[PDB]
Amino acid sequence: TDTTPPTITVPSDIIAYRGEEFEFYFEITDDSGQVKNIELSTFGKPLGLNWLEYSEDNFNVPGNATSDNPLRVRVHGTVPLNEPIPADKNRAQFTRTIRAWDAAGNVSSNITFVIKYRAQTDKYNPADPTITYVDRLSSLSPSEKNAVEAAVRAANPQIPAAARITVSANGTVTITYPDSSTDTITANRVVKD
Amino acid sequence: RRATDTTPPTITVPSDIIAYRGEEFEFYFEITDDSGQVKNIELSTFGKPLGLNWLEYSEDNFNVPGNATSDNPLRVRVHGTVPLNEPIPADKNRAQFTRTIRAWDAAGNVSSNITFVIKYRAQTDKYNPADPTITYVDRLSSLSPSEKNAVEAAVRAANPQIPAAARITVSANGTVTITYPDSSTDTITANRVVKDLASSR
Ligand SMILES: CC(=O)N[C@@H]1[C@@H](O)[C@H](O[C@@H]2O[C@H](CO)[C@H](O)[C@H](O[C@]3(C(=O)O)C[C@H](O)[C@@H](NC(C)=O)[C@H]([C@H](O)[C@H](O)CO)O3)[C@H]2O)[C@@H](CO)O[C@H]1O
Ligand SMILES: [Ca+2]
Ligand SMILES: [Ca+2]
Ligand SMILES: [Ca+2]
Ligand SMILES: [Ca+2]
Ligand SMILES: [Ca+2]
Ligand SMILES: [Ca+2]
Ligand SMILES: [Ca+2]
Repeated sequence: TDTTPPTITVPSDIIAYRGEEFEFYFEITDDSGQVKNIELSTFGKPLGLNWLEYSEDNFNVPGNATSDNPLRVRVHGTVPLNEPIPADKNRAQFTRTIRAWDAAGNVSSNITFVIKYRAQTDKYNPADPTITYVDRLSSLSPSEKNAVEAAVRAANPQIPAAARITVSANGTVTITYPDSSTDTITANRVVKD
Repeated sequence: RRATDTTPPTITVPSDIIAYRGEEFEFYFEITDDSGQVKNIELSTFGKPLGLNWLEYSEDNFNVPGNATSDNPLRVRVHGTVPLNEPIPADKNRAQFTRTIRAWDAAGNVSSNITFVIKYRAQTDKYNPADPTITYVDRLSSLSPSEKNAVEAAVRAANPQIPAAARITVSANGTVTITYPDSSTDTITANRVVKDLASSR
């Protein structure tokens, strides 16, 4: 007779960037080999994360949750592009809980997991462009600005196509990501006389 | 038959030479001589130095018999690029250089200097941007980075004739600036560039 609830392993470093789909897995095991269902909540209260979704593939099937082959629950979602980021990054997160139960109805305690979220510039780190030679380092021409932007773009296919690259009069590059966070490339990585 | 050539060459000048800063241009002088041969030319400022180091011409076929007949005149190709930064005064018509040309035949006769005028203008005078296909945006007063990219691409697509070296910028409200290589500009007002997505869907 099964009187023992499932056990749940959560990922330690769920880090999501605004506006960009994330995914992670829960792993659930039960001594019976079978997990019936799970529930995501805020310590038992409503989850309150309508942009998060998880798959219920293979729920409630014998053998779906053994020590060797745990039930691997795919969770995905997109933190809103305009999600405010608190000044203290330790509060830029969502703390939530998961519980799970077996076919006998033994329910686990609430297990904590944390979704940290960050501005897109915390993900992206622009690579060096090929240097653009300019006539005046203090007053780039329109052609030179075009060349700088093209070189930054060619070096950074990994940056969203939707980010906008601007170039100031002295060759300083600003990259503005879709979520309005930014990176800067100092002119000395960009232009030479 | 007169014993000697005493008649200098005759030069025809182009009447409407118009150059845009930063863009190569060319024009032709046509020269004939009663002997059929023109030895060389001089471009000057009424006999003083030309003072236009960006003006060039080929001496191909100079001083060859038969190079300068009525049926087959000497065609002198003059070409160059007015500097990107050449100053254009408040009166755009003052943006011109009046210079002189003369030519020698092979008998020592040199024509008297005649004038020609190189007018030069800003590039925005040459280029007239077509309006882009409308970009639909969420906030007319604050375009997103992808909306500014989209506007720029639309302006670029609607204007293949504009130079690739022109830089297209987009303001917060979708006002477009096209800055040509010589830093002259054209503007497209926001109401011809962007429209609110919700109002229009
Ligand atoms: C008799 C004789 O040989 N005298 C010439 C004298 O005529 C000449 O003065 C120039 O004359 C021409 C007309 O034939 C023009 O009026 C010149 O003015 C301009 C020009 O068209 O070249 C006006 C123009 O606005 C100016 N451009 C700019 C950008 O400012 C130019 C410019 O000052 C010079 O051409 C660049 O050197 O001038 C007028 O000056 C003079 C020399 O030009 O030579 C005498 O012997
Ligand atoms: Ca159990
Ligand atoms: Ca399995
Ligand atoms: Ca960054
Ligand atoms: Ca980082
Ligand atoms: Ca651009
Ligand atoms: Ca002659
Ligand atoms: Ca124009």
